[PDB]
Amino acid sequence: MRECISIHVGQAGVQIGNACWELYCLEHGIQPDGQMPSDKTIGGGDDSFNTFFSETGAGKHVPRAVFVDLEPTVIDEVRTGTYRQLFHPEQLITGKEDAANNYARGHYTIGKEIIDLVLDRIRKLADQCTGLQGFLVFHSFGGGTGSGFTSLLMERLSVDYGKKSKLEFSIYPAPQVSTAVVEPYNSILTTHTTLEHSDCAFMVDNEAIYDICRRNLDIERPTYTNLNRLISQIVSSITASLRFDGALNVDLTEFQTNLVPYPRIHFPLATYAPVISAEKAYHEQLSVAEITNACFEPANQMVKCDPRHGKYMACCLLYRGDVVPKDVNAAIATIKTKRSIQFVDWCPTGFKVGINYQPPTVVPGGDLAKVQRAVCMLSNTTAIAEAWARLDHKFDLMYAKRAFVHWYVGEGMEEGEFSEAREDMAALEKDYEEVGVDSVE
Amino acid sequence: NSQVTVAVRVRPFSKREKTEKASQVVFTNGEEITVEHPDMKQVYSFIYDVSFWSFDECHPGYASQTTVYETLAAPLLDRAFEGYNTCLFAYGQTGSGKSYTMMGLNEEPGIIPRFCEDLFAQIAKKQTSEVSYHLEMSFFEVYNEKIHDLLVCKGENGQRKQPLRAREHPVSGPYVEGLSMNVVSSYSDIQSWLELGNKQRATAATGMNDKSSRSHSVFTLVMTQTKTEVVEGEEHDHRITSRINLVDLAGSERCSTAHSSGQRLKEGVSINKSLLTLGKVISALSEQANGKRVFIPYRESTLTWLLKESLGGNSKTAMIATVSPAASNIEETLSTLRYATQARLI
Amino acid sequence: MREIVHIQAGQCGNQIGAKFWEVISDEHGIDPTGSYHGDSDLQLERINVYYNEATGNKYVPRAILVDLEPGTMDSVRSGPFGQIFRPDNFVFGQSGAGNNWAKGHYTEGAELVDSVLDVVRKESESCDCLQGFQLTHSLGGGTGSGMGTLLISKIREEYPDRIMNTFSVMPSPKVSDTVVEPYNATLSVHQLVENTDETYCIDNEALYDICFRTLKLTTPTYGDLNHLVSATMSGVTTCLRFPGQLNADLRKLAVNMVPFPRLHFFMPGFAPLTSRGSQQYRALTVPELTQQMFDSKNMMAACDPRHGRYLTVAAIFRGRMSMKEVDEQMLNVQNKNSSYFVEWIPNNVKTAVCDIPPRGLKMSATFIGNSTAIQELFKRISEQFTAMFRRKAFLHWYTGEGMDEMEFTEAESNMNDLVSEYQQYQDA
Ligand SMILES: CC(=O)O[C@H]1C(=O)[C@@]2(C)[C@H]([C@H](OC(=O)c3ccccc3)[C@]3(O)C[C@H](OC(=O)[C@H](O)[C@@H](NC(=O)c4ccccc4)c4ccccc4)C(C)=C1C3(C)C)[C@]1(OC(C)=O)CO[C@@H]1C[C@@H]2O
Ligand SMILES: Nc1nc2c(ncn2[C@@H]2O[C@H](COP(=O)(O)OP(=O)(O)OP(=O)(O)O)[C@@H](O)[C@H]2O)c(=O)[nH]1
Ligand SMILES: Nc1nc2c(ncn2[C@@H]2O[C@H](COP(=O)(O)OP(=O)(O)O)[C@@H](O)[C@H]2O)c(=O)[nH]1
Ligand SMILES: Nc1ncnc2c1ncn2[C@@H]1O[C@H](COP(=O)(O)OP(=O)(O)O)[C@@H](O)[C@H]1O
Ligand SMILES: [Mg+2]
Repeated sequence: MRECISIHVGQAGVQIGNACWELYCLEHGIQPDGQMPSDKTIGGGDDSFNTFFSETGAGKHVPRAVFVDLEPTVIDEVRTGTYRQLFHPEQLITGKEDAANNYARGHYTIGKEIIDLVLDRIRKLADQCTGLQGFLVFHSFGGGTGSGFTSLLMERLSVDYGKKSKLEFSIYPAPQVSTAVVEPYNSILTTHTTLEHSDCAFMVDNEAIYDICRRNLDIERPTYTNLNRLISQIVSSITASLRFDGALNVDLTEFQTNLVPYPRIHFPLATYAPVISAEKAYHEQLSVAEITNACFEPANQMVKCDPRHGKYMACCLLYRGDVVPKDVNAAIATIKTKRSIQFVDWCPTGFKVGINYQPPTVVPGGDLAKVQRAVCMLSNTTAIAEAWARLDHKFDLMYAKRAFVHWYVGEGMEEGEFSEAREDMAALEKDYEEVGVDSVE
Repeated sequence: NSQVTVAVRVRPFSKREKTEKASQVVFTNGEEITVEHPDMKQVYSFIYDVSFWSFDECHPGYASQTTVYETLAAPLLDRAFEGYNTCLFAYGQTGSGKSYTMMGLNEEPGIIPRFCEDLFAQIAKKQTSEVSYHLEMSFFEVYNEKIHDLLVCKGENGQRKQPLRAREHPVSGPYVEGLSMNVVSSYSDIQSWLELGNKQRATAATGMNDKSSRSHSVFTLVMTQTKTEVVEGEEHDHRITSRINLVDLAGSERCSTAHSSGQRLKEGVSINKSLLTLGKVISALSEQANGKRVFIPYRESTLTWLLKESLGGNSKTAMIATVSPAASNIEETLSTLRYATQARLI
Repeated sequence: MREIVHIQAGQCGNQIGAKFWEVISDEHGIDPTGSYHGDSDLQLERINVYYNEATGNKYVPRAILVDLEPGTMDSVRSGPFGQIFRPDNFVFGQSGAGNNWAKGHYTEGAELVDSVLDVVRKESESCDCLQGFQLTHSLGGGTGSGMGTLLISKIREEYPDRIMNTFSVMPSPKVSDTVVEPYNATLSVHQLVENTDETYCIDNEALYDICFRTLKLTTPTYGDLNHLVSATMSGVTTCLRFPGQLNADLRKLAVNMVPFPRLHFFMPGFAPLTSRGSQQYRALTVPELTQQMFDSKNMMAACDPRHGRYLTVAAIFRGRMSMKEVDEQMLNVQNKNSSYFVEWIPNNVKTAVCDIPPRGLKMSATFIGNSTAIQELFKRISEQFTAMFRRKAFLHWYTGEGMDEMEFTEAESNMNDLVSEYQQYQDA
């Protein structure tokens, strides 16, 4: 009825897709073998909902997802793991070799000879649909596949499919932390090619979640499991309106109209405010008046970017659980009363609201708690200009000496592409300054 | 104290491009040049040391062929006679004004004949019995960081393209082992040697156009003047060697847009690597003149390595960049400009 | 899958290999008969990175001996792990070199490198996808410096897009085991910097210091030194064999650790090295390992980075550990010790984490570092080189077998220009 395809691209993509499907299988009742013990006892209903999953005759439900890494090490864990009998083999191990942290291999050399199968499986999964709306692409700036393959794939999809909400759930580089010396070179060149074809690009950062998980969940020694089990909740809060019922169901075509004023500022953020554990699950009411402020309170955002250094061009709050709308209106009013939370003159309304009745589930073997009401705030700020500015500064410090460029020209690249991808980010850093200046009456 | 003096030259519309009513993206004012897209949103500026506005034959400051010669090459002549060395670079995408700018046409030539004929005239004027003059030429190329010579008539085999090698004599510097060095005193010899050479050059057909250069080509001259007459007798102790090096380079070939694998990409990768190393040499050597301690990477490329003694110390380099003002060549054009910009930089 | 060919050149290389295979097997469970008697399945999954499969579930490695004196053959054959190697790969010659580089590059090597490449190609084409190569050889001798460099220069001309490492056991400052080390080493670097992608300088005095101070071994032999070099060789090819939360490979490390094509000489290191009694008084964690991997006394390069500036550093962990600690501790090193790092690369640290640790440890680590300090290794060689070339001490053994002084001055000037390349990124 209302389908959505999920394109996991890279190690981060699969490490998040596993956490997402571990949740989507527990919510609806599906098992790792694609089976359903509960609802069949009754003999009716559509619990294993057809938005993300397909169906067969023997009860097997199959997800609508494509996986690709250009490296076997990750997908073979799925093939040999617990969720091996769920996925159709549309998991693309083409990993005779990896992208070596360079955007040039994922884009031209190692990208070609691999992309056509991805397009073919996307096409085979779209023909099954009856009015799909979406393409959720999971990827990672800084890497090669996530930087390059994402760009090439979006460039092909925007031609072959067109007016479909090509959404992105991306990991932004931490300003201090990183795991690659040539990460900015990849990030800038990813943005330059995706700034046209994408429609909305959500953004996280692994440093912010670390700070959160030590401040709120009280984890001093985490892993990536504890981060992706929290990202899966954001994505479920996004997709709940399609899978489940609810008062104000909010779909994916509504995000890009409310949060994206101009096609070049489609870089919003995310945050999950109730990140408390069972020790702290008690002693707190967890009402909407606390959560809507937590979502705006710094030290709870998922990208280290202080919005007090900027403004708010829009905001979307997607509730889920025993939430009454009047509490949401009171909360939004309280937020509008505060002086620190700055709003542009060209958006007095600001907010979109979404409400669902299904609470978040509790992935066992996890760190979160069972809450009766949870929230996700998407947000577009003028603050993220600081981060693009930082990355451009790094790019300049490195490219002034033409460091690491030989690895890129060695795989089909040209210095003009570097300067071209630079200037189209200066233009964006100037746009963010242009729009944030109030209108001259 | 070295000086570089990069430049640009904008070609006029060819008649074919005229009859299409193709648009004009490149504009000027004073000396600065700018590229205004058909979108007219993003505007750029690329101020240079020298600029040759050849967009028409009406505009003030129309830099004709005589002008381009007399403004760049003639200082190189006056320095080659002073006992210095000189190098010239000819960068330009296909269809930009390169061969017209180096060589020219029979009715309005380029730089090379105006170099060689000024040379021979000043020589036969200065050719006394006391001091003599000896010109020794060579003409070689580069291909996937391999050396090849363009002064041999290959017998038709698979190839006799001897993959020659570069060596480093300590005093005289780098050189090529096994290089033909023909002698010339009348310009019509150089034309015959070059017409036997460029046929042996490397090139192949691809999308944008067929006759696209895919190898750098150096044309070297050695002027030795035997002036030294010692008092006690007919002895000639000191003899001044002057090396001139005019190189026609290739294009960058952004291969993300042009599908190419196998050998063509192996050529484009190497051209791009050499262009980058050349940009690095020039951006370090312009700062050399400003007393800043910087090391020049001559060794990462054969082209910049063999010319360590022709792009350093006591010499006068030069770079001329030919770009089109058409609108179907805006991606290409800008690249060239930015290249030249990173060479001048101050 | 990615695959490796391990060439071994000279006594040092062929004695290191007998230890490297002795360990990789232990990690993969193979016995000296070629047979698998492990317990887990991770051992056999990515075993083709180093091995090939024989008839009856036996496993035969991609080793290529290339020596010219058979004194080292029978030591490997008649050993605890020599009955697995392929005898067609035991290349040997007679009439050895004599610690000469010209009798390994020109005279005797030019007669045998064809026979060697005929085996290298065989062990390549059996790979569904070749990633690169490995060359264990010791500068300072004849066959490891000459024949190895010849094979590098020819393999790269035949297989250029792939990787070609080299675990060069470079000379030592104080007590060298050959008088004409500098000649044989300079003429090797002249052909390694132009035909390599990542090279791993190893020095034996540093391994002595490690074996004496950290491990508290009063009687350290070469089997103990090679036991450390093997560990380092293993660390780079761990995320290629075993899984991880953040994977890596030769080429990722090459992109991150090689800013420019010439500066690919690395000071390695491996942690947790400890004594056999002091293991009761420790805590195997990430910060202690980072303390060791950055300490001057653990690096196998015989050169203090405290004299220079890390241009680019890496780290390849193994074990069930956190990524947050991995990020925070390395950032703490970037900040606390910022004088020993470069400012035109803000993140000078790469990371790589596997999940399947070594045979008997809950957590291990590995370290690679590109520092300006290693100029001291080469400058020193130059100060030896021109001390002898200026008077032509041992030259007639190099010219008589085919050479010229030009080939010596070329290498001298190249080495010195590389000393100068690392020097500009040290003071300003
Ligand atoms: C429980 C315990 O305390 O035994 C340890 C041990 O004592 C220590 C000291 C081991 C021991 O290693 C040494 O003493 C040593 C001496 C000289 C040179 C090199 C090592 C050990 O022998 C080494 C051995 O390390 C391994 O298990 C790995 O498999 C190692 N290779 C081999 O063991 C091996 C096996 C068969 C044949 C040849 C080698 C390895 C290291 C890196 C990558 C792969 C494998 C282990 C756990 C220990 C002993 C056994 C005491 C240490 O070794 C390593 C490489 O980590 C030395 O310090 C570490 C920390 C360990 O605690
Ligand atoms: N949140 C999260 N991020 C990850 C995870 N794994 C890797 N990353 C991010 O990925 C970046 C490293 O590059 P990758 O995204 O893994 O690149 P890749 O997709 O593996 O493609 P290659 O570059 O060819 O290896 C790091 O900056 C991490 O922030 C993960 O499991 N969870
Ligand atoms: N670590 C280690 N070093 C060695 C070994 N054998 C020799 N060396 C070193 O290698 C150098 C001699 O090189 P050699 O192997 O004789 O070269 P070849 O004669 O050409 O094969 C000396 O400086 C030694 O320190 C060994 O088994 N282990
Ligand atoms: N300054 C100029 N004035 C008039 N026409 C020019 C000028 N420069 C170039 N052209 C025209 O452009 C064309 C250049 O062709 P070509 O020699 O192939 O240039 P390139 O080698 O740069 O591609 C010629 O046909 C010539 O008529
Ligand atoms: Mg990867």
